[PDB]
Amino acid sequence: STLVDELESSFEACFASLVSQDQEEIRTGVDQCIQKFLDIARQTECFFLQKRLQLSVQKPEQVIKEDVSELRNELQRKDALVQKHLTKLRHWQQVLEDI
Amino acid sequence: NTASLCRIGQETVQDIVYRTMEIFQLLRNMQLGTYQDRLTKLQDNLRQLSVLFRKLRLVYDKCNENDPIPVEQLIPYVESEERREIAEVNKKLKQKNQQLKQIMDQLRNLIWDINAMLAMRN
Amino acid sequence: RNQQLRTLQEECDRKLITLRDEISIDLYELEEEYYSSSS
Amino acid sequence: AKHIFLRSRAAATIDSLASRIEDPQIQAHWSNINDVYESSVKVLITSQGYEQICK
Amino acid sequence: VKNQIISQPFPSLQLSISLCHSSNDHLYVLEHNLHLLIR
Repeated sequence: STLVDELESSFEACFASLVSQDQEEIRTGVDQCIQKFLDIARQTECFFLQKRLQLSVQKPEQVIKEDVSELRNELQRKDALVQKHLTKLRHWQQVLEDI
Repeated sequence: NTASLCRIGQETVQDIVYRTMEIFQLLRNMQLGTYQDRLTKLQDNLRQLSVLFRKLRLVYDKCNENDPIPVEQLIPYVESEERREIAEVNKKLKQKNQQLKQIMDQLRNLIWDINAMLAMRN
Repeated sequence: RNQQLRTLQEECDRKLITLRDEISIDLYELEEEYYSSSS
Repeated sequence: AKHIFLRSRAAATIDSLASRIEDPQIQAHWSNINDVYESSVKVLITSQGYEQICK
Repeated sequence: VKNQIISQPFPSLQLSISLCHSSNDHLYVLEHNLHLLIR
């Protein structure tokens, strides 16, 4: 709940080392902001691991929608290059009759 | 569909994280007319950072608009016509992969012909 | 007649070098196009 | 002749690897400059999704 | 035999070299290189 907020709370803490108005505070300040910030980020991954595994197992259709979505986008980019390749194939035609 | 939105949210979180390291990488290059270009660059970078912040807030609301069902249903315990389209196009894309495979094999024969040309050209 | 034909020899060598390089670029482009698909 | 035949045999092995095993992915690349006897080729068998990590 | 060098380098490989005397399947790279070898 509100996990962006404590995530973005550590954002301005990352500016605490940067903005203000003997080195040991700096090494700590740039550390514990970041280590909690990677803490606050990796759990969102596991939260996202939770949320789309929920969508993975509660319904099988959003799995196969995105499976079609990745292959169609592969289907275009496959077709995107082959007649590009063919037009390119037409390119070394006249490049080679120059002699 | 909503799983794609959760993937988009994850990738935008990665986008902000990469944005953070690229800001720290860019700002560390300057210490004390070359100064104007770096500050204009960082101003554009923080403008795009603010745009990315607001768009991740938008997609965070978009992914959080729909969740009732909680976690711990997710652990895998041991105890319609779109599928026809998937089954028919899987072997078509495999056949396309093989059709380009013979073509690139012919090009392999061509490049094994051409590498011996410069090998004993002199 | 020796250097006159050697100039054409080197011109054709440069032409085949450019064709080989351009071709090889096309081959690698096709390869990474196939790798762009999930295969 | 042995060099050409051995390159063809290596190509046959890598084509058997490609056709038989498409699971992680297969990549074969060859040096654009070659010797008359010895060559140098690059073979890559890396997983489908996260190749940039497993270096 | 008369113009036929039948060679068996490997136990599972054999090749024929022929003086095709027309008196008027094949690989060209070997003899094309051999011209430069004798040159």
